[PDB]
Amino acid sequence: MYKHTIVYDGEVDKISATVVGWGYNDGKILICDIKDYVPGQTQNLYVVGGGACEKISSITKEKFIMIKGNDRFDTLYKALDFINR
Amino acid sequence: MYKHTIVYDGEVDKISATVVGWGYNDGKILICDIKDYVPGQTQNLYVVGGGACEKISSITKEKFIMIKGNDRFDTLYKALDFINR
Repeated sequence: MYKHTIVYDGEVDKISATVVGWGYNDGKILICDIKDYVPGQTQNLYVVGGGACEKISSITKEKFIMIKGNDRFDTLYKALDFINR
Repeated sequence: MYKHTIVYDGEVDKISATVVGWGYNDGKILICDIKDYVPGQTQNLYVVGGGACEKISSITKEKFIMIKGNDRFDTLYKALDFINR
């Protein structure tokens, strides 16, 4: 169903998650809160921000890439770095 | 009356406008689409993105600061720079 799914927890980390999705235009992408994440329907899973990174392993067995800093700003810079922007 | 109002045009410049809002916790803040902007109820006006920056002068006669780059990423970095992050 999706090529890239980017998960976050909360309206702050949503920003960073959204910017990670700005790095991809090669397929269908889903940006969604961890509380709405449905496992098993994505090729790639990216988890953004500390909150989502602590909860994700209890929600899915899929492999994933973590994008996380110490605060909302650091996370945002790491997101930008991850997509080479 | 709002201490800070941040205006944007569209869901992409919304993201940078949200980031500018992360820089302010000293007062009441409105983040809103340029279509919904109501002049005369803010101490500080900040206009995010090329879209809003072209429409705003025909909507209000208030002074404002422009936060805009050539693409969405440039706009986002300028948002971060505007709040010293």
